[PDB]
Amino acid sequence: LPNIVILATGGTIAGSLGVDTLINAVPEVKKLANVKGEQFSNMASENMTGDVVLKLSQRVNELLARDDVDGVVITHGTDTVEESAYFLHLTVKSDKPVVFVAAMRPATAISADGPMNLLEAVRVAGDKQSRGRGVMVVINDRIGSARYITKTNASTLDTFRANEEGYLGVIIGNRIYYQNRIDKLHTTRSVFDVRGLTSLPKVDILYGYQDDPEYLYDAAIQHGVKGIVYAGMGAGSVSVRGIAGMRKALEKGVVVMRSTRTGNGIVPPDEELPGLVSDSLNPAHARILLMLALTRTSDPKVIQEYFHTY
Amino acid sequence: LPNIVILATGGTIAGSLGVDTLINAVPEVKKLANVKGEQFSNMASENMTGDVVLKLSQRVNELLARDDVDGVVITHGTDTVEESAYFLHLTVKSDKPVVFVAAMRPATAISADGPMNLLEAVRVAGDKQSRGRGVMVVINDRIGSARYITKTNASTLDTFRANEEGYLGVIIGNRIYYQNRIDKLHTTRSVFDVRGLTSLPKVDILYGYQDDPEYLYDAAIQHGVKGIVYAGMGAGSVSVRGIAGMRKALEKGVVVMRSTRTGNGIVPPDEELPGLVSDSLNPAHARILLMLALTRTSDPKVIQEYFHTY
Amino acid sequence: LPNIVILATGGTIAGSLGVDTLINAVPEVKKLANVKGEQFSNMASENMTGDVVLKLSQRVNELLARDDVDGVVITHGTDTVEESAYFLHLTVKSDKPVVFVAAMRPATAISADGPMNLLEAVRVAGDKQSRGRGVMVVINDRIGSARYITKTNASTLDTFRANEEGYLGVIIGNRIYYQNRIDKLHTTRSVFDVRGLTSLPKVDILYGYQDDPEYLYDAAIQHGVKGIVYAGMGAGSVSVRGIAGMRKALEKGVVVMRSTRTGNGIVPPDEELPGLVSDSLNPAHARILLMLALTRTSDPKVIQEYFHTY
Amino acid sequence: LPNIVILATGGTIAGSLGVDTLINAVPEVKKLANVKGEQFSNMASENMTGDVVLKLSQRVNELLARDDVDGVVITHGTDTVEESAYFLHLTVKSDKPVVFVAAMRPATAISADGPMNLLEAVRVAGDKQSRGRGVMVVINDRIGSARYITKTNASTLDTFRANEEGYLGVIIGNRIYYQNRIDKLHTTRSVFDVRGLTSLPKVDILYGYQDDPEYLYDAAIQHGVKGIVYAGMGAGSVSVRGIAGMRKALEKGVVVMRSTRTGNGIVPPDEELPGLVSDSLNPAHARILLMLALTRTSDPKVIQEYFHTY
Repeated sequence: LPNIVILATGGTIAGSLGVDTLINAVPEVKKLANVKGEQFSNMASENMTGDVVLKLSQRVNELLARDDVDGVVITHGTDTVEESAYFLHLTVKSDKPVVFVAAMRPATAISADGPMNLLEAVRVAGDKQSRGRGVMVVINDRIGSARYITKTNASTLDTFRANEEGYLGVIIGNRIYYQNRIDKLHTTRSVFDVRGLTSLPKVDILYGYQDDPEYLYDAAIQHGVKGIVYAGMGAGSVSVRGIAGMRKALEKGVVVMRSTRTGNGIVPPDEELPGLVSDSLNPAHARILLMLALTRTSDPKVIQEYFHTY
Repeated sequence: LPNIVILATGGTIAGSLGVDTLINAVPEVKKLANVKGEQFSNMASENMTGDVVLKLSQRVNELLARDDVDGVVITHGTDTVEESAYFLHLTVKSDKPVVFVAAMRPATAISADGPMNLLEAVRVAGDKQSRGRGVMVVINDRIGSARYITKTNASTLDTFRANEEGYLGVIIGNRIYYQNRIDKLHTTRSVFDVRGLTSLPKVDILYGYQDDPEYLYDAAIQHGVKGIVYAGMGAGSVSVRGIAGMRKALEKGVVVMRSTRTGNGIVPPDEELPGLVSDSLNPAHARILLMLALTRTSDPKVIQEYFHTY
Repeated sequence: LPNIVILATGGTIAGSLGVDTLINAVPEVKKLANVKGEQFSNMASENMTGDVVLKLSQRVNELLARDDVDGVVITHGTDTVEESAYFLHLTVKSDKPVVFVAAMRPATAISADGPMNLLEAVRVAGDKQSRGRGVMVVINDRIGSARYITKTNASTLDTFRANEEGYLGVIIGNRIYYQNRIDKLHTTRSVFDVRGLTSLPKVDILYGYQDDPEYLYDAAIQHGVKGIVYAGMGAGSVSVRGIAGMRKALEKGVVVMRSTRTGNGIVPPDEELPGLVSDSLNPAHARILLMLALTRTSDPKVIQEYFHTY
Repeated sequence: LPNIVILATGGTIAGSLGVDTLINAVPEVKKLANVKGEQFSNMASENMTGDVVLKLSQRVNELLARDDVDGVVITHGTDTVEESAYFLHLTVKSDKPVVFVAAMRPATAISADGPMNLLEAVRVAGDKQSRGRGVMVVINDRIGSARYITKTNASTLDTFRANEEGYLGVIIGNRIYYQNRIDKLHTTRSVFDVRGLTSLPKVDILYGYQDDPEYLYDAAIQHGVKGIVYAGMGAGSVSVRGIAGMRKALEKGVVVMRSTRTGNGIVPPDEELPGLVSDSLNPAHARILLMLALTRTSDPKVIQEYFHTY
């Protein structure tokens, strides 16, 4: 049996202490692997901070470096699991399976989804075929790449999707079907190393819409953000106001990253406009990447290249 | 043949002034109806402003009250057309068709989509079956409701979609197939009358995400916003910093609307959280409804109901 | 509280007879209404037959004509529920809610979806706002119209979808949100009355695909089918072999309905091809409408209109 | 510049002789590569036969074996392009790009899509990064794997999709963005060799629905089909009739493959039922694979393994 450690970052996703009420809630899990529960942190994912995500990443790198650990499963709130997951997707230097699992319904609710999600997560974490596939998010019978997956619906069980990238694999009838391998850098082939890191750069996200305010750029600049991700209109389009706001930020050495608020797609290069473009990274993902990029360089050209390859 | 007035708000979406380059680029349109072209404004949809959308709404109410006008087609940029169309969805007091048409590829590009989207738009605007359906957005053989449709992809022609609500109808083989009638208030049954208004209450949208800063709330507040739409994590989840920013906003007379960044779904009521909830209006749609709501009242009970019924 | 009759057609979708295991498995249901359980039939939906669906339709018309019955919930297998539900969509002459509920995971499975789907189904059936919406299929927090909904995936819980038409509504946080009203004929406004019928005209579905054989047409014909629904390539495209098979069918009194295997969309009229076109009814829905149509007439002009209006 | 040969299998997809009217319709193509037009065959894809697909596969293998050919582009009707493409996906022993391209609108129609599709196809065919990605189908800015892509809508421009597998890459702003590499065997790592093959086994497809006829199995058996692909209900579910029909076929040495009519998903193994299961192959794909499998063996276990790895 695989040795899999399950790290909890909040309350239980299955069962009625903490990561243990969970490990007991689903017995069948002990047939897939010899599990070990660890309550790494404990809060609503909307309260998950880069500092904790950074600790989580270091903890997991540490665990995976040992031979008595075959893979890691992380229970996490669904709201920002995509942010936390993409962070480790870029900072865990191991081919060992790293699976984030979440639930849309409380563990006490009727037809709660946590129990089946955990089981699937553990199955995927211990399966030999799961190696070297980057960080994954398992829920609702699907396996999504941390780089593509995102919560697309506020409240439905099937919320996680990668509309244009699809899923890596699915788990049907207790069998894992692997469909794709993502064509991007990650985990073992990533330049973002978190060994010795203590904090991350400040990157805020500004929305683009009709009449968007130029003053929020100022506020961001005045609070010393090292980077600004712009959840732009359409393909990162910027209004005159947003442009004056970006030009201003670019003078102060702030890195401007143009993404989209649409939800999917490529924000293509465009020299007529300020900042860099996010490729197919959505705002939440673009922010995690922009931060890690800055722990390496401030060179606009190198960062752009990261965004086209990570 | 129907009398359709084509209103342009930017450059031409068909052909190589402006609204006439457009009307002559697709002669086939003169077969579906008698068209008159009016260049209402001229700028990229990312620079379209509430003040102008306001004038558009009045210009459209004015045209539709005329016996020699059976419907209106409005060419608009794809980036914010959902904002503008929804604005008119709530303010045009007529059952005559109001069809916004856009184009994802430049008029002079290879396989430009504008010619066809315009033809379908005119056909929809002139069809007698199109009456009383609310404002529509026509593009890529589909007819979406202004209340549900949104640009889901940055650069694809099939970008417009209402994942959970579908399309009101479609146009295949030069024929309109009507599938749905939205079960919401709009146009002739809407209480929002902006006849005479010059400016609308200021509403900003703040993003929800790990480490989101309280200071962005302080900034919007200090600049006099009257309402803040929150593109929250998951179902309008708020961090301790966003909650503090929301309470500060409430203590300063700013109305708070909790939406979601996910892109789809329902943000449910939560007695344990501050502010109102957006039902299924995404951030961009929510901002439009809240602005209009604030010209009428600041009563949270009343505004909440608007968001459950419009 | 509403009076809801739960009709079972197979085993229980909730709990560990049959319809009572079900009603006692989800006590919360007794809170939404007063339920009476009736085991109508008992077999897997892949073995559900037109003759039984016919009896179900009459049993449902019978119950709904009673003042002590406010609505009906019908448990059914997921495999052919779209066929059965659409049958009742066209034959139940009542505005009272008729909600089919299914479950993708066995009742005793980990994270079984039946308990919740049943609760939502009962809530939808009993809500006063649910009247006059046509037959509904409730599962996975969604309410799809019997006319558009279809099982799009073999094994996932989110299998039910109407890609182009969306859901009539959804159930989030124990609340129903109604998004659409289908713009089609059904129930109280349907001409299809099957009161008293025992058997329906025989209709087969033949697939369209490279090298498809003419002999399958000969076979259906020789066995006395009255109608052939063609799950064609693309927009009901036919090969020279399928055309020959269709002409043979026409020369033998079999009505030909051209649909599509793609899974979505409109099959448009084509004067240059044989047979009728299915509008946007998929093969399985088309078969149901054609059978019912044939109990009324064989007039192609009339049947074509049914397919554009039901 | 890459040397790319464009093989036409029908009329032109762009422009107003044959593959030449097409090569002239889009000049920009000559900037991406030194192209050579060849009219391989000439008919409506719904009339495409395995014999021709087999010739096409041999022709392309022959072309790719030369150094003066860098990649191949095949214009094809949209109705069965997925069948033809999957065939070469399994029989072209080269890492050289093989791109199938199609158009949904006639080349003379307004906003015809062929011109942009061709250009994108050629770009993808000549780009060095496109090597070893299996056969691809380019249309509507998307790059889909022949193994996953399918026509999901009868008439819309965005019809091609792999709902659960997503696209391999997309082409936005004249730049190719590669997202996934499929995790299946194909082209250079495929055991299906067509060198010397003259014909393919007979495989027909039978639909599964309420009241499905057992006689079509007999008809298929009596016409000597070597294989039967079953577009089953839900997850390849079989009614009593279909089971008697399969048992009958299994006695006569016919290979029974259970797929689904739903459109997506896994048909899982199930020993309680007859035949083999198609994994995530849809009927059209399962038929192409079943035929090629039979040109190698009739062993039920080896064929099943093919279906879980190809």
